[PDB]
Amino acid sequence: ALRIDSHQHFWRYRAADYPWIGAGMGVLARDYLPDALHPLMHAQALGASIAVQARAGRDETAFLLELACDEARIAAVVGWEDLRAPQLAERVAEWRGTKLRGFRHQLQDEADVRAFVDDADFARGVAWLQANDYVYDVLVFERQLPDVQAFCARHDAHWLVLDHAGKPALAEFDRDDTALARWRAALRELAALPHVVCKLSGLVTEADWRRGLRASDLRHIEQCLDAALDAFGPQRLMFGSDWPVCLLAASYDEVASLVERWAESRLSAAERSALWGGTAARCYALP
Ligand SMILES: [Zn+2]
Ligand SMILES: [Zn+2]
Ligand SMILES: [Zn+2]
Ligand SMILES: [Zn+2]
Ligand SMILES: [Zn+2]
Ligand SMILES: [Zn+2]
Ligand SMILES: [Zn+2]
Repeated sequence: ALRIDSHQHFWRYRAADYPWIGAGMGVLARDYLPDALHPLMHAQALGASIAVQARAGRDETAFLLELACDEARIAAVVGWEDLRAPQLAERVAEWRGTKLRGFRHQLQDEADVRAFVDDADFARGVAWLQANDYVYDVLVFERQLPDVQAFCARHDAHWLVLDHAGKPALAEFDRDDTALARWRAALRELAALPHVVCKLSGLVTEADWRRGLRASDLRHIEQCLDAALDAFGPQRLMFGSDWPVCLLAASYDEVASLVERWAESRLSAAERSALWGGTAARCYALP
């Protein structure tokens, strides 16, 4: 019954080091450390979380590992390294045995994602990660999903986790169903690969949070949850809060509640257990 928040961040805030924290995101412009996450998780009966890199650099990985060293309720860390470096194996050696369970690059920020993932040096590193049972978290915008389809097919030796369900363009759902249909087609192409699993996190901030979440936004999010459910199946879905980023749109309790309401209506008891931590535990190999 292990319950896990599979996607959250920590930071000591410095503006220049967090360029993605921009205008209208003032709520994020402060420190978010384990002490602040504690009571949020207790309130939702989540026993542990997985801390994920919030900026590029070895020092982010070192930072998260130090936090994880001292807090039992951080079960794992998804870090950052230069996966193209031939010295990757030797740079990672000091982390073997620790809570480090995977890596993520911010692929969404690359100008040509297809070219990036096909780089020989990059492919070598990802190959090395998989041979050593490291997970890789895939982070892209929905339109970039075709750009990584073949990358995912090739690297089928260990688990790949799709962050935020592929970031459906929820702010565009209002016009018509084109955005849902486009994203859903690409999602299904990735979901057909059995080594790919899906994080149900980060949806409230893909909606137009600036104007404030609306009833329609909740309905649209439910369309995406259903779609992810249909494509991946209940055993490849994991809850994640995306705290503190989620706070742009909703409180930690509202994020959890939204998922729990959907889950209780769609899923069996056993399937809920997988969503709420069983899937995270097995993909990230959590004790
Ligand atoms: Zn506590
Ligand atoms: Zn293996
Ligand atoms: Zn193969
Ligand atoms: Zn609508
Ligand atoms: Zn196909
Ligand atoms: Zn529905
Ligand atoms: Zn995030």
